[PDB]
Amino acid sequence: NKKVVDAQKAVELFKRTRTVATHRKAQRAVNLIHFQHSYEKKKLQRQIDLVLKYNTLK
Amino acid sequence: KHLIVTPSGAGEQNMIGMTPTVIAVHYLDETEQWEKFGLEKRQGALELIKKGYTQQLAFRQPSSAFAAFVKRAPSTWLTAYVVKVFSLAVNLIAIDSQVLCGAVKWLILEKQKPDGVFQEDAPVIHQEMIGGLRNNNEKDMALTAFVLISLQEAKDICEEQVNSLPGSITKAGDFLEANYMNLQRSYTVAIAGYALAQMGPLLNKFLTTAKDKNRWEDPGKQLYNVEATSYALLALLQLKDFDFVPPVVRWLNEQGYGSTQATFMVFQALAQYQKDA
Repeated sequence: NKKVVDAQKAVELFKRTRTVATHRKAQRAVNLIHFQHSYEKKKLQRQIDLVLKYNTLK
Repeated sequence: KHLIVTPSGAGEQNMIGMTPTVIAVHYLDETEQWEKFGLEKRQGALELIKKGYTQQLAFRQPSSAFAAFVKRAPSTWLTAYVVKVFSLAVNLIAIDSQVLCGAVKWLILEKQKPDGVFQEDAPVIHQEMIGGLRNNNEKDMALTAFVLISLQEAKDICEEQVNSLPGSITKAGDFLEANYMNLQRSYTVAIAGYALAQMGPLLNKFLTTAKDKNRWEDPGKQLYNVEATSYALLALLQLKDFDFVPPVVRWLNEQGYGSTQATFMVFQALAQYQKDA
């Protein structure tokens, strides 16, 4: 499924870049995955939350 | 720095405190001023936005609509309202697309009259939270422009999961177009304007209704015009007519309780601006 890969490519760049821009892109990518019970969904959401908690984007 | 309010209360009252917080961050993101606002604040803001979201899901009825209380009759405006705040926050926090599409799907199958008129059967208790749409006069054109505008801020999100969405859009958009010429309140013209600009004579109508060519004001509560002028400002940007935009924006810059809509729209207008021009 493209949407998971997309969300993946978006979260990976965010983990490395750590910016307000990359975050907006990563969160929306994950949200776009309409299958809520997807596990790559919760897992990928987790990486998002982990950067936000220990980092100051931008 | 005052727009960071900790959300709480029931279905409506939770959104009143959530709104400022969501748009605040929204603006700071588009205009990229976090460095000037406070670079360390953005997280605490997101956390709060996360709290309000959740606190809101609790007031989500089985049919996917919203209201102040689970027992209260669903409200077309609030349901539509939750939709736009949330559609704006898919770039701020986690948002279940199922919730947004669920609410949009309801707003059509049971709140859009056979002629593209979205109706409100169970009003919100806090009438002040709905900006100028409170002005009874021209309710059908207004409440329909509001719902539509939300559905537009939710297109990208639910464009693949809702079949009716596109038919509802067109069936709604016409209603406003068939009766655009018959509008006397700048507000309805200002809000439905953006509504239409989102999809000739109408467009000439959208301009000459603007007093001094820099504000859509009407004989009352200024806050209503702030809102009015905002929807319209977003109207301009949709046509990129950055021609008459400078004044409008200039007038907005030179411009709590009952400020939900203006706070939301104004900053969203001044945001879509920094972005589009």
